[PDB]
Amino acid sequence: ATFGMGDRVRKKSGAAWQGQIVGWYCTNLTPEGYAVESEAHPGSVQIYPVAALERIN
Amino acid sequence: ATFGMGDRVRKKSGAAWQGQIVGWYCTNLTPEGYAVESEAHPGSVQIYPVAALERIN
Amino acid sequence: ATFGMGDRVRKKSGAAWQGQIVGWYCTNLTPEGYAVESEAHPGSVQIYPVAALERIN
Amino acid sequence: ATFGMGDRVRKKSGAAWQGQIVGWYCTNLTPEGYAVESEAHPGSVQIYPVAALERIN
Repeated sequence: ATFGMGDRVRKKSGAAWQGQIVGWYCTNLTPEGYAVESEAHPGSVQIYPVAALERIN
Repeated sequence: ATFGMGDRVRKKSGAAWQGQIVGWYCTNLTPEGYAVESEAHPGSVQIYPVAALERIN
Repeated sequence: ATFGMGDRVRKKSGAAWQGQIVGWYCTNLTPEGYAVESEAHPGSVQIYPVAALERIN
Repeated sequence: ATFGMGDRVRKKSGAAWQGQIVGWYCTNLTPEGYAVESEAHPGSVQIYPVAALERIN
């Protein structure tokens, strides 16, 4: 896995999103995906493919 | 309609979300729903029933 | 507008989705977007840019 | 965990959703959540709290 639980990540491009890794998913379309809880909006989680995300400090 | 385009709203409870009304939807489950663009995460939009949202200054 | 309320649409590519137009949204990232209620999963709605969708019979 | 990868589940109420468990997430709001890939709409995944889902054959 590219990321681990608790890593701070953001969307690289397009629609913005930033916060902590809180889970994972795997489909044929998205064989490595992550759930990210917004640091701005507690409790709201969105899922993205790994290629859409980057780790930040 | 309870809200109009550009109103600043937030989720009342549970998962947080805050930003501008940017659209509308209507289903039998949700006969009055709104699309809200996050003010923290430009470009990210989430849809909610009217009962889940409140207008703020 | 490309689509109207009640049009049957689908995602063109990638993640699948199919059902009726039930609303609209507009942001700078997505100046023409639509809400689509799944015909398979009543009550579940997802929003997409117009370029991601096609009308079907 | 209540569910495992590959279990067939559905939403119990409200907005419908049905398909296979494809991942997991954990937040304070949702300490046990699951990602479910629709069986009707390949590639589309939605996340829900465990209490919202039930396993089916």
